[PDB]
Amino acid sequence: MILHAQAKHGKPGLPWLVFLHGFSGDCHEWQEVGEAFADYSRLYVDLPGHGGSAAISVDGFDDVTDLLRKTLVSYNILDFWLVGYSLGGRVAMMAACQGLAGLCGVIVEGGHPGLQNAEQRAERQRSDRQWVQRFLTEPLTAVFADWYQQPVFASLNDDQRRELVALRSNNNGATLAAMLEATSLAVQPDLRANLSARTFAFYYLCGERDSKFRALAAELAADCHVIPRAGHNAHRENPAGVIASLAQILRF
Ligand SMILES: O=C(O)CCC(=O)C1=CC=C[C@@H](O)[C@@H]1C(=O)O
Repeated sequence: MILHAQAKHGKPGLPWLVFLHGFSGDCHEWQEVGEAFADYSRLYVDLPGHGGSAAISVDGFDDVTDLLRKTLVSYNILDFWLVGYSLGGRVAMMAACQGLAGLCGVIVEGGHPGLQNAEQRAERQRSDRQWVQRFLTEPLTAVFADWYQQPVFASLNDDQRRELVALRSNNNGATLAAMLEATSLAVQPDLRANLSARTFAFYYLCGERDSKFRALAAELAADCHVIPRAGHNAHRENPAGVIASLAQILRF
């Protein structure tokens, strides 16, 4: 079993850019940005429970990393960057720290490096449990209308929220629920120490208006690129700014 993905081949010999979307996203998430790097090869991955990988279930990050590994081998990818947004950024950090052969760098946009005590983990476990029940029982247009009013999305305007609700409502609530639980921040290790001691290059992207993750990026031992006039999903809101930041990272 491998993950569903869309591959675009660039110049032979150049690295792959392997893109990981966030929760409720799919492999289209990073394509507006990624296709600007037409010289590189691009792999747009559907995470378990998402897109064409809906039917792939996982118990946790170990399974996701294994599936990522197998997917890379299947596409003959030997030299690559992992680029992840939000949940995809957490998947990228977990996989990179567990070890992925051929990984040369990780770029994370708004990915949480991990909670730091039991009370925080309990709060997140309980809140994700509540979201799981909603994804199993409610119209997705209703669930996503609330999803995009969470604090991390406070910066959005109502036109942006309406568009996102319509987009994310194309999803399987049951398989989203399963993945939400399986890779919940509540079960993720605190990766700060591991990230500090990294073999691989590590870069962080954060929207200017994303107060929570601007603070977190500062805690990390990483070059952080703040994307102007953008919230948490900075590549969606300011794709040209993110393309510029990626170009600075990759080509130097
Ligand atoms: O863009 C989105 O709707 C969701 C982004 C995303 O992956 C996350 C948003 C907020 C909490 C988590 O579930 C998750 C994350 O782990 O970053």
